[PDB]
Amino acid sequence: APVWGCASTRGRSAEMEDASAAVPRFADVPVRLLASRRDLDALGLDADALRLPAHLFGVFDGHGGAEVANYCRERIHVVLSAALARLGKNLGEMGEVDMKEHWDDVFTKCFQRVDDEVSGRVTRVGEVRSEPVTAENVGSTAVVALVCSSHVVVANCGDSRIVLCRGKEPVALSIDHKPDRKDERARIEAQGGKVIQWNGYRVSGWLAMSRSIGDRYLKPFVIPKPEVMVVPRAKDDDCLILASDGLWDVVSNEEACKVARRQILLSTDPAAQAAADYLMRLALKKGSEDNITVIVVDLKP
Amino acid sequence: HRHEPRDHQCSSAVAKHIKAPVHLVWSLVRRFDQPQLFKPFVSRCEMKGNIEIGSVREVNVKSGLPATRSTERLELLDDNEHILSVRFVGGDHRLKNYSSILTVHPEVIDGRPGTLVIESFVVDVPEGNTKDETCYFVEALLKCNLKSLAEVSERLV
Ligand SMILES: CC1=CC(=O)CC(C)(C)[C@@]1(O)/C=C/C(C)=C\C(=O)O
Ligand SMILES: [Mg+2]
Ligand SMILES: [Mg+2]
Repeated sequence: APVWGCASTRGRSAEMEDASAAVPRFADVPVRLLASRRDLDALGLDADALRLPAHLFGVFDGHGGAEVANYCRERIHVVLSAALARLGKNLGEMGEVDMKEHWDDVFTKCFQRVDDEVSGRVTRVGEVRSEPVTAENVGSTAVVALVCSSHVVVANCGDSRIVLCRGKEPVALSIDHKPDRKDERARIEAQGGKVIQWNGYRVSGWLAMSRSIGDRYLKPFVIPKPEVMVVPRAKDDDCLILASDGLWDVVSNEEACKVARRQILLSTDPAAQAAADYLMRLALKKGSEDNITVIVVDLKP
Repeated sequence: HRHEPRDHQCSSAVAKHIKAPVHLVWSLVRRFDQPQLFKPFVSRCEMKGNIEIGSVREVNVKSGLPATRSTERLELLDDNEHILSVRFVGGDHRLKNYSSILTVHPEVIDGRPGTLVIESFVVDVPEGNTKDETCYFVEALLKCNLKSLAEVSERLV
């Protein structure tokens, strides 16, 4: 059973477009994505047959509406769970493998699949639906953390962030997809797009982020391609903080981690819930009028 | 569309072919008190009284955009030539003195009655931006507006 807390509020904004997911035992990670077949065959264990439980935590900051963010909360963990199960069977007939390349691959196709369902370009489920989920101008960020006993796999899409506390220090596990970022800027202008300083740097002067699920009008400048990072766990790991920009716009990584260690030291766990509720109510004291969503996952035994 | 911008302004235009009769496309555009009928960015619109020249509407736009509200005045509405002109008088956006002209014209598209929509604009260039940045920004929004108008008009056929 995972140890986590989740806090979310509309705040001073007019309505609520944030969404969050916390699914324990959502899938079994194929151990061929964390250790080579040679590594476990030396001990007589079959990497194709081993089972490792995993939990999924996700924060989805929607814009133009809440329907894409709500769709990500219900579908991302289902699509990823089915992808991991099918990938675990396909690595039975395939020899050696590039584990981090397959991690990038399974998350990219999972995010692209939910994006294709949102845009109505593929069919979705007893009833089938084929028309788009919502209008052309609705989208959502997606920061996702796959948590198992040994590893933490991170997939980020947008300006939401996940931060890990290790050694009584924050380590950012995701880089915000701001359109003025020098790789994101170069990528957008390479295809004829513009990054315009218009109340902040924005794609086409419109969207304050360069990657998101949905937003099919702003394609191919805004893409649902996630950035994946595999992080092995350690004893020094204190807690995980997944949050939308409602927190990171007024609270830094160091301020969030220090507050998210002293509430913990002192169904969801009351300790992690107290850190999430305190981090959420710290963002409301620091001059933030956006939706606030904070997920605190405790990593100590 | 006789727009001619001063030196501190910019101007451009976008067009869109709609596979729908003119009277159907016009019945949506001409409703000044309910732009959310075809505009995807409008969440709420309030307009008091009868629709006439000088009528003012207050628009609230959805999140994700550089602005949240806009105040717009109806400057021209010709129900015979299918002309609509709107000027922005307030809001929290960066499109000062924005003025737009929208016209609808009949045409035949794929052997059926169709519609050509043209929308041009004049607007001040905000400080820190260029004429092509401003034109690119407004053109992106207008093409999104016209594409939504086309899909709504073509669902009513
Ligand atoms: C979508 C939005 C974004 C802004 O930054 C300005 C404003 C709020 C005016 C606007 O509603 C602009 C609308 C435009 C350009 C045209 C229209 O709708 O005919
Ligand atoms: Mg939001
Ligand atoms: Mg936000």
